[PDB]
Amino acid sequence: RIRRDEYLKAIQ
Amino acid sequence: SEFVHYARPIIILGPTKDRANDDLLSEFPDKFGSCVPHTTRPKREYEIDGRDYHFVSSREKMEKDIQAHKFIEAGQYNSHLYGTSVQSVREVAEQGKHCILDVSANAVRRLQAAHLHPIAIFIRPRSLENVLEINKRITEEQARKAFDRATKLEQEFTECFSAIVEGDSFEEIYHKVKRVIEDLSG
Repeated sequence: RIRRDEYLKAIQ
Repeated sequence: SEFVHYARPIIILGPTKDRANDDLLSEFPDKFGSCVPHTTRPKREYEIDGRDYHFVSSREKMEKDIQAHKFIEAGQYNSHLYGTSVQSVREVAEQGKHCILDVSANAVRRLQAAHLHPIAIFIRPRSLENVLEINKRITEEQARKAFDRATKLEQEFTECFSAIVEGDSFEEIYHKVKRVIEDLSG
């Protein structure tokens, strides 16, 4: 999860 | 199917949900796992395809897979597409680990429709001041925004949450979270 902040960031 | 049961993927929503997601994967690495998402961004040279992301060569094909309902949640950021696919949730769950998910509330039915019936937990703040209690690292403007978004989420999706979790502290929240998964584990 911490290596995918861009994903996490895209979902919001 | 009678003997062996697939681990139910997990979607935690609300204030502190990312702290709960971090904590659960840390406390039980052999019980909870993460699923690899797809992106159309080009990889950096230290990112590992198939493990950090699935890097999509043809960006045109990702939206073809998105319209084929191959993802449970897709999105864009800095001109690049991001998304959790259905196959990436099935791969964790078939290892019998609960897949820890950063999806919106809309991904619950698509997981259901895909028969990967998740445990959807909504952390529900009881006030603005209560958000300030269970998250002592936010400003009031972030808290008020946290409280309103939570209110709208319960209104629209209250019927799809397996449990609603309250507390006066994240410790209390995090305890009840862990126990919902115990009582819905299998």
